[PDB]
Amino acid sequence: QDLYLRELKDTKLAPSTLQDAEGNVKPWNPPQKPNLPELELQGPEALKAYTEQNVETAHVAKESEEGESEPIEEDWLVLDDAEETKESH
Amino acid sequence: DRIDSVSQLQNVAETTKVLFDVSKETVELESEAFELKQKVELAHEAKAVLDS
Repeated sequence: QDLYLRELKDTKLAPSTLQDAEGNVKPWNPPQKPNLPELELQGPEALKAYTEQNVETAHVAKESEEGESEPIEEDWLVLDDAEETKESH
Repeated sequence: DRIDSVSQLQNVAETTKVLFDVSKETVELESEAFELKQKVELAHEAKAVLDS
């Protein structure tokens, strides 16, 4: 079918240099080889936080603090404070 | 009335034993939760970044 074959190879050759062959891109002047593979490759990184989220910075968990080894002052102070409130129950 | 009031210290120590034990026990057993929090955050970041 002449209505078929010629439109078929026209729709094949126009993106042939675009996609199949490495002839940059003929239909539109701006280059595509250094744009989507190269300039837009950082596109997700450009929209997002580059070198901050794509690297997935892992912060080591800070050591959970405690009474800081206070076996005398803390216990005595707690006992005294409870004694203060025990007279007013 | 004082007798009735003192009747209630009879067994408070036995229960408050396990109470004071498990209080600090459970409060300090969240260390593994803290260690899991950073792993969960890393996993969330990974899923979000590959979704991106």
